Amino acid sequence: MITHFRQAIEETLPWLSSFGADPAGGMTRLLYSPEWLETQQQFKKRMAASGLETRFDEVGNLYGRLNGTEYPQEVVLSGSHIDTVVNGGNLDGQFGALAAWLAIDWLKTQYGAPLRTVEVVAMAEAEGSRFPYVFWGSKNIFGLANPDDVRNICDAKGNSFVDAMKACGFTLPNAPLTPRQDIKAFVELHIEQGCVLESNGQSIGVVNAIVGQRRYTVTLNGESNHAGTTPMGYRRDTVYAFSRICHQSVEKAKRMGDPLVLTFGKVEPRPNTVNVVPGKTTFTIDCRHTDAAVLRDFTQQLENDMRAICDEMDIGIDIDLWMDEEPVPMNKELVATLTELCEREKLNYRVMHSGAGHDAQIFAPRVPTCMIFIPSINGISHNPAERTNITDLAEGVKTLALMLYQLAWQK
Amino acid sequence: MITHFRQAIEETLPWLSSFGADPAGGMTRLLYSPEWLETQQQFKKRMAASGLETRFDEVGNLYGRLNGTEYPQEVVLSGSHIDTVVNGGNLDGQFGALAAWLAIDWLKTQYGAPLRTVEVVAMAEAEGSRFPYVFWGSKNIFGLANPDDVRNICDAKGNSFVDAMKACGFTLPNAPLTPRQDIKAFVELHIEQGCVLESNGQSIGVVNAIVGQRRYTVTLNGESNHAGTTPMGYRRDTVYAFSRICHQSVEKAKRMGDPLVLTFGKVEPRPNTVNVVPGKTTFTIDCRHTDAAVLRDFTQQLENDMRAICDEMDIGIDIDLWMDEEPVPMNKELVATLTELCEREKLNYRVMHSGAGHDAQIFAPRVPTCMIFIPSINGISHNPAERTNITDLAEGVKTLALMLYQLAWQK
Ligand SMILES: NC(=O)NC(NC(N)=O)C(=O)[O-]
Ligand SMILES: NC(=O)NC(NC(N)=O)C(=O)[O-]
Ligand SMILES: [Mn+2]
Ligand SMILES: [Mn+2]
Repeated sequence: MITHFRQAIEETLPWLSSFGADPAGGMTRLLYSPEWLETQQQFKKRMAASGLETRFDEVGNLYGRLNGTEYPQEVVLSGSHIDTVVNGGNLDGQFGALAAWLAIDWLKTQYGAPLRTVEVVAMAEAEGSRFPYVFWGSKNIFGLANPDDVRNICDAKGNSFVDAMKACGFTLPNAPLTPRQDIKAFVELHIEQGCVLESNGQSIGVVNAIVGQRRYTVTLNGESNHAGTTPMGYRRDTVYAFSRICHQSVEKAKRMGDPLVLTFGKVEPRPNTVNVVPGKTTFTIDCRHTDAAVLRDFTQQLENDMRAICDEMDIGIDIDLWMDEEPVPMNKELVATLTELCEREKLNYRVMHSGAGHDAQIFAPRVPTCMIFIPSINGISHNPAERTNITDLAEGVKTLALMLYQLAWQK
Repeated sequence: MITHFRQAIEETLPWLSSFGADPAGGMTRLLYSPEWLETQQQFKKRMAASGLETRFDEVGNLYGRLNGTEYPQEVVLSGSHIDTVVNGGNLDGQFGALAAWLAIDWLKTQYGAPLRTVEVVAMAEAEGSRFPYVFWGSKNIFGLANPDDVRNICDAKGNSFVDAMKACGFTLPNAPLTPRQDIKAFVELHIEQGCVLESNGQSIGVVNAIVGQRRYTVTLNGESNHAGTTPMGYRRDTVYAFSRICHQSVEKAKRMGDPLVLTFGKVEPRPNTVNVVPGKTTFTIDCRHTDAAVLRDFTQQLENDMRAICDEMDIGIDIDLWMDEEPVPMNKELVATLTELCEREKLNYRVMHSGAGHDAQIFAPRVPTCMIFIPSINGISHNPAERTNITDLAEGVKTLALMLYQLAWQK
């Protein structure tokens, strides 16, 4: 069975990874890009060929469905996001969608139709890496996505959300969607992304909680001027202002210690020229913690700090909080069932939280959910070198299969 | 004379400014761009039509020639650069080329052919705004440019110098050019760019020196990784490193005080995504001073500081000094002539240095050269709001005309 999944992964992973392969390294498959569309089209086609009933929903989440014999109205769901960051790896997101499909297909062949319906899902986006919105895919599954929040947003190159979506053959809905009521449980297999499993020698992570997370886009407005003729004390330099903000804030975060993390990942000065004092800089903030209050208090302090610096420098600031998620626990009963499985199968597991966000955190408050981690070598992710031992991946798909067996082929 | 020049400027300025007009603001006419080409062609056309014999040299420097009746082998040269920064104003560079033409045209119709030959020049580039090379135009006039230095460089978008240059109709020389020997004097009219003239209430700047200037491209290499799962202590974050460098260095520059200027105008993190610790940042440094030793000492200290910071952070650093120009004085005899001219005309002038770089600084060590400044309102330059009162502009052209009258219509 490990042998089967190994083979299946070796067969399909390289194939799936070709759609959105970036010449500059790794994967770049952003929400509603042509690469995004082609991935979902091809993936759909392969699931169909395997005998699954396939569909898009109104926003382009992809489903492969195998109907239940005794409770067709109850759905056990598994999968993950297909989107990536820029120059990402080929496991983050897509592996969990691929795995759910491989698990289901194998269960189908070994044990025939399930008692209750099982679905593979490949969700539209969870990376929040193209537009200033996150979890467009999963939020729509539960009608949590307000179309007003994306009707007026663009990517870095000025393409509107609405246009890109339409280019992929989807129409922005007029109002939030009807939330699904038929889901009994959701199970997301995913690479750990950090090195907790690898450094402690363990093979499977049983996730019991996911971190809280804020993302900001901040815009500094100063004055563009000549690099040579503008005396230093007359300047309104947005890159200098940005640097004080970044330097001071990272310093503060380092004093708070783990698990506070703080990242200034994207910086865009304008006009971005060697001999021009930059009169505008737009940058992002990503900040996370296991505790909601710590995350709130720390980030609010950061907002005050930024306003203080800017005010002192006579520079305009616009602070745009576009992701604000509470930490969420996984379902206790499902976490026990998973732990019990690991004990029974004699798996070398650990119980741990996720430092990454996942569609699972959107699911959790609405339907019973849990996550299975497998290791990430060197704790490298969002980097083309992201990789995992093939037997570890297979062990993950096996563990996923057994969980889905319990949940859908048993009453 | 003033009214003629006011009208001449009001006619030709919006015309010349239409080539390279950037919809997003101001002017964007970079070396060897389509806008660059059109500008040079259109200017060449109008000059020829006004009765000047025009040529391009091997690199796209544009000349408008009026031959001299008694010493045709002696050339009095005037003009400036036609390129711009990104979203620049419409006076920097082009106004002095425009003025030279307007002045020679007017002198020609009032006093006929000059004794010596006079030429307008519109030089290819002095902004160093597109490729990592500066003064490609004026350096080639004197055979100072090594073709090897540009053969393998590219713009930010990956366009090679050689391809851009070929696309414009010019062939990269196999070796350094033969310097012109026939130039007797160079006069460059130009806006001040700073606010010295405006704030002291004067109308004409008699430039006696130009600053030294260094430009670096610095490349930091760390490791891209996941914003959430990578603990702070395990990071090699290049934006954080950059920000430490920029913050500290600007602080030191302020401690040195005027005339030291230091600018970090361009920053390019990779992959530049909100939830990715950026594993690479490329940024520029622009640093200038009136004194060669101060500039050298400060920037070398900056080089040590950056190395120290990066060694401490385990981040690789590459430092590429691509412009290293000494400060240079204008010709004593010409400055005196220009000063004496201002005295006789009772122009409210002052003697000052230029904090900006100019083709005149490349000319100076080879031919007698001087510059004339006119005010810049609010000391705004390298910014679409770059403006100078029309009478000041007229007054500068007038001054240039008189200066050229003495140099060329007199023995
Ligand atoms: N599994 C992920 O990489 N998720 C990413 N996306 C969200 N929404 O968290 C991230 O940055 O952690
Ligand atoms: N007149 C200019 O703006 N020149 C520019 N160009 C050079 N080479 O200095 C600059 O940055 O100052
Ligand atoms: Mn990710
Ligand atoms: Mn300039």
